Amino acid sequence: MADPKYADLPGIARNEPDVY
Amino acid sequence: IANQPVVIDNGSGVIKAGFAGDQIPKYCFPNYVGRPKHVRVMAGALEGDIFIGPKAEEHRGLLSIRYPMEHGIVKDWNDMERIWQYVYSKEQLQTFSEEHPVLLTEAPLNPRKNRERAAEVFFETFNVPALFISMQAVLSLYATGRTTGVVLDSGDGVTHAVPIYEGFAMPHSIMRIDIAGRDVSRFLRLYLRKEGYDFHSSSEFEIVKAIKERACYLSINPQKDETLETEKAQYYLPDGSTIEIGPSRFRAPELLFRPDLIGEESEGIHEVLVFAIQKSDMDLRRTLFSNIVLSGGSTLFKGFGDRLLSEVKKLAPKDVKIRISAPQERLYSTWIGGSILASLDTFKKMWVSKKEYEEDGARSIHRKTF
Amino acid sequence: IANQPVVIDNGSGVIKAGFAGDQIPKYCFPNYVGRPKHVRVMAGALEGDIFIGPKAEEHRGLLSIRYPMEHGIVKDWNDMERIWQYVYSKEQLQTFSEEHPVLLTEAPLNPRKNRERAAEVFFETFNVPALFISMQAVLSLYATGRTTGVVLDSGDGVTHAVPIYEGFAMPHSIMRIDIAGRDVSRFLRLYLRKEGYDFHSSSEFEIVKAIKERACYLSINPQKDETLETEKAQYYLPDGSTIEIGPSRFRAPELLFRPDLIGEESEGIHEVLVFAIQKSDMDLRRTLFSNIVLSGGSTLFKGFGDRLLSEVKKLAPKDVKIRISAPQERLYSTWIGGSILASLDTFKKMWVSKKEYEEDGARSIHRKTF
Amino acid sequence: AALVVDNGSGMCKAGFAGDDAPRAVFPSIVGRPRHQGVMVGMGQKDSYVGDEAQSKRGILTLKYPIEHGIVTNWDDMEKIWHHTFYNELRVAPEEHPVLLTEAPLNPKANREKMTQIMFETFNTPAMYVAIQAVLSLYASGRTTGIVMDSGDGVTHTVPIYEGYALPHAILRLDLAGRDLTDYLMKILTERGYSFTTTAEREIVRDIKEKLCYVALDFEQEMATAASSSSLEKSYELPDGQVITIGNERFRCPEALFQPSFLGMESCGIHETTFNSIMKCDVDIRKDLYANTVLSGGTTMYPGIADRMQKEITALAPSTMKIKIIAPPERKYSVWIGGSILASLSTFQQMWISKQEYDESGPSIVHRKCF
Repeated sequence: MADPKYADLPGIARNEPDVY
Repeated sequence: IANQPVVIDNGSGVIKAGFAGDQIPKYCFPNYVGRPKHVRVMAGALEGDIFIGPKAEEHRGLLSIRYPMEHGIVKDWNDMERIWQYVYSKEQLQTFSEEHPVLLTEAPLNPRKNRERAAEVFFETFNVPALFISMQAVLSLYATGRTTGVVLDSGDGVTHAVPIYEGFAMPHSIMRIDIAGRDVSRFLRLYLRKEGYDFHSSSEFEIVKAIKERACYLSINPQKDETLETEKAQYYLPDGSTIEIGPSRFRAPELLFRPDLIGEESEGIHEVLVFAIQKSDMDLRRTLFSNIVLSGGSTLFKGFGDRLLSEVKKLAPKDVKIRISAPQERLYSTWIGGSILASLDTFKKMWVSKKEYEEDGARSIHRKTF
Repeated sequence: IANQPVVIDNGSGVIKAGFAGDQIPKYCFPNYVGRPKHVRVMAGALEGDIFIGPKAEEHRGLLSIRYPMEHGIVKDWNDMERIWQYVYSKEQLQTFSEEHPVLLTEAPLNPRKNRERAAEVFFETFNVPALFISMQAVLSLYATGRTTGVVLDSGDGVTHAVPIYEGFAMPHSIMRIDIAGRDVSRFLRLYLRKEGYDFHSSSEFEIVKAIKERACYLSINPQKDETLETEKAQYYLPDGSTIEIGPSRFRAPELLFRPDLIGEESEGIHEVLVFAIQKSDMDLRRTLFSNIVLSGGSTLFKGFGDRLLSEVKKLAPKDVKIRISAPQERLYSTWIGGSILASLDTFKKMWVSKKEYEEDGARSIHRKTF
Repeated sequence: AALVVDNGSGMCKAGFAGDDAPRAVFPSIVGRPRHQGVMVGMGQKDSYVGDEAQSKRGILTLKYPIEHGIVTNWDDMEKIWHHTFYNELRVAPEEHPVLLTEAPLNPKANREKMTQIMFETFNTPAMYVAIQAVLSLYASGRTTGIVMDSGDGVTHTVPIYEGYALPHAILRLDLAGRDLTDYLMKILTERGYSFTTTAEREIVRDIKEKLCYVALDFEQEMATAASSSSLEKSYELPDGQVITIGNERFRCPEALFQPSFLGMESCGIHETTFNSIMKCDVDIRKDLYANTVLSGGTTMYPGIADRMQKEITALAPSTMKIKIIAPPERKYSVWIGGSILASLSTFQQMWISKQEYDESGPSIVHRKCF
C-alpha cells in the first residue's frame, strides 16, 4: 500500500515449531 | 453533533493524523517544531518563522529543530499546541476543530498532569465537542482484529509491553522503559563521533536517524560479532561525503537489549516482554506467549524479531510455543485501531464530552480512560 | 627495560614535555611547524627549513605557521611526527626514543583512528618499548591529590567536563565541545577587523593570541556591558603601532559561554559543567558540585571563575554548596599529574608494551587506555 | 523616487530606482595636479573628479579614496558623492532617498561615517546600506545561492538559502582587481615595459581588461606559450607606441587561483568559495553548489566560469552537480539588485529616517543592515 516505510520479506511472524 | 471523528496518533518521533474509517493515515509527518537559526536579510524568504511537517523536512539546514515530546511526555506545551493547530490547519486536514470528535493517544503510565493539560488544550484553546484518550496496545490489537495479545511496542520515545487477554488489560502487569528509538539514534551519534564523523546540530541530528533507519541490523550473537572484524559498509549524505559506519551499525541497536551501554540500568526489550507475561496470572501465561504482537518503528531493525525470539527462548520456560507476530503495517498499527475504534458505535459512550468536562473537570477524564 | 619514563602532554596550542618525578615541565613550547615564506638568497642563513619551538617563536615573520592539531585531532600527521622527533632530539630532551617509556595524553571522545595512528608512530617510526595514553581529567586530579571532583578544562583545542567520583570516571556523562581558545582567538581576530585593525597572515595570527591572553575580560552581566559605552583601552603591538581595542576585548571570550556568536549551536562551558553533573546519578551530584576543578589556558580570563559560579547558581538546584577550585599552575596541571602517574609502580601494569602491540595490534591499545 | 549609488572602489556606479542600467558610470578617482610655483592659464579646477581625471591623466596624481572597500580619505569620497549627485545625475540628494552598498565584514565605523556624511553634510531624507552579494543575488533573480562577488576593492563570498543569509559562513578575501593590476604591472616591468607613475596604472588596467583571460590548465598554458607565439597578442597605447607580451595574459588573473604569486598566503577564489560552502549547514550545500553566482568586474575574464567549474568539482565530492551562474550583466549586478530592491513596495518601510537618526545616531544603521 501507499506511504514511505515498509519491510519486504520479514514475514508476519516468527514461530517455534509445534511438537506432539 | 456526531461528525466523522479525527484520529491524532501522538508520539515523540512521528505524529499520524486523519479521519475515521480509513485504511491508512493520509497525514504522516515528524513531530517537531522548526525555527530558523539565521537572519533573513533578503526579501521573499520562507514566511511564518515556525516550520512543521514537509516544509521543515525540506528546509532542515536553516531550522534549529527541537522535539516537544520526550518519552511520550510533552515538555514544551506551546510547541505541541502549534503542531496540533498545524494538523487542523489548511496545510494538512483542511477542517475545523469544532466539527469533529477527537481520538488522542498516549503511552501508558505517563504523568496525569500531562493528560489533564492535554485535555485543557483540546477543550479550551481548540473548541472540541468530544475527546477520548486511549492506549497503544489496545489500538494495535484492534488493527490486527485480535483480543488476546502482549503488545511489545517500540517507538521513538517509549518501549513497553501491556498484556491484554480477551479484552482485559492488566494495569499492574505493564512494564515500561524510557529507552527507545531516539536514545538508539543518540547512541549511534556518539559512536559516529568515536569513529570520526561528528554531528552536533539539531538539523544535523536527523541524518543520524536516516542512517539508523537504513543501515542497521541486530546480530544474533553479539560476542561472535565482536570477536570477528566487520566489513565497514558505506553511506552517502545529502552533502555527498561518504561515511564508513563500521561496527557502530550493529552495536547501536544493542541499547534496546542491553540498556547498560548508555549507562542506565533498565530491563531491556526482551526482559520487559518476559516480565509482562510473568507479572500476569498463572493460567494466562501460555496464551500470552502464543500471542506476542510487535509494533512501532524500533521493531523494524534487521534480525530484530529473530533475536527477540532467541531471548524469549533463553528466559521463558522450556517446551512452550513462542509466536512473535508482527503485521505488514507496524508503523501505522496504532492509528488503524484508533480509526476502527472511532468507526464503531460504542465510541460515542466512551468519550468525554465538552459539557461533561465543564461540569466535572479532570476527574471525569481520569474515570473514563480507566 | 624500565628507564625514567618520558611525559609528553599533547595539546593543540601548547605542547609540554620532560621526565617523570619532576616538579614542573622543563620543556614547554608551542605545537606548530613554521616553514619560511621568503626565498633565501644570501648564504649563512637559518638551515633546515622546518622550524619548531623557540626558533619558530623568535622568527615568526619569516615562517608560514600552521598548526597540525585542531580540537585535539591531528590533521597533518607528518608535522606531528616532526614535532615528536624535535621533542626527542638534542635541541630539547637529549635522549633516545628506544630507552624510555612514553606517557602520551589525549582529550576524551576523540576519533579512534587518530589513537591507532598515534600508537603506530610511537611503536614503529620511533622504537618505543612501552606506550600509555591517558585522559586530561584523571591526570589533573592526580596533580591536586584528590580523587573526587569534576574537571572542567579549556585549552586551545577542546573544552570538556569529566565527572569523577572517588576514582570512578563515568564515560556516559563526559560532555565535550569544540569551542576552546583557538576559536576564541579566531573570533577575536574577526572582531578586530570589525573594529578596523585587520590581521590575515599566519605569523600575524599569533599577535591576536597575545592580545587575547593580555587584554581581555569576561563581564558578569553581558547585557549591562552592552548598554554601557567602552573606554577603548590601548595595546602596543610587537612592531610599535598602537591599537585601540574597544568592545572586541570583552565580547571575544564570551564565545566560550555563548557558542551561538560564532554560528554553531553547542552547549557552552557553563552548560557542559552542569550537564556533566546532571548526567551522573543522584547521590553523587552534591559532591560533584562541591568539587569543581579548573584547568587549561582559556580558564585564565579576567572574571571567568566569577561568571562560571553565577551560571552554576542560575542553572543548578538552589541551596547547594558550589566550589570552583583550581591549581596555581593551571597550564601545568595535566603534566604534573602525568609525571606523578608515571613515577608510580602501578604504571608498569597500565602501559601497552611493544611486544604486546606486535602480537595483538590496535585492540590491545583500545583494551588498556579505556 | 529613490537613488541607488554603488560606491565601488574602482568604478563608482549610480542612477535611479526601477531602471535597467545605471546612468552615472565613472572611475572613483580624484586627480590633484603637480603643484609647482609656475602659474596656470585661463583658470582650472584645483581637484578633478571622475571622467575629467581620466581624460587629463598624464599630469594628475590619481589617488583612489576607497582602498580594499575601505574609505581612507573621506574628503575625497565626499567630492565623488558631490560629483555623482550634482554633475552626473543632475538632481539634489535632499529630495530623493539614497541606497548605498558596502562589502561584508567591513569596519563598523565606516558605515557610521558614511551615514553621518549623508545626513549631516548632504541632508538626505532616507538612506540604507546593503550587502553587495545580497544585491548581486537579487539581480540574478534567485533567493537561494552563494555569490562569489569580486571587484577591484574586495573579493568575498556570501552563502544564502531561501532568503536566509548565513553571516558566519561569509569569507572576505584581500585579493582583488587592483592587486591583479599591480601584479600585471610588475610582470610587464620584468619584460621591459616599465610603468611606475599612477597615469600608467590606468593603461595597465585597460590592458588587463582587454587581453587577459583565465587559463583552464596553467601548466599546459605555460607549455604552449614557450612553444608557439600565436597567443602573443599586441596592444597599442594612447600613445602611438605598441607592445607585445606572451606569458602575461594568462599569468595575471592566475593570481586569483594562486595567491602565492602576489605574496598573500591566502586561499584562492576557487577554494575560498568551497570553504564558504563547507562552513554552512550540511543539509543546504547542494543548492549552494547549484547556484554558485558570480558578480563584479574581476569575474569578467574569459573562461573564468570554466575554471571555477573545474576547481570546485575537484575540491567537492564526485556525486555533486556543480554549476556556475555567470550572466552577461555580472559586471553591474550589485547596482541592478539595488534598483530592484528600491523598486519593491516592502522596502518603503525598511528605510532609515531623519527623525530616527536624530534620536539614535550613527549606531542605528547596524540594526537596519543585518
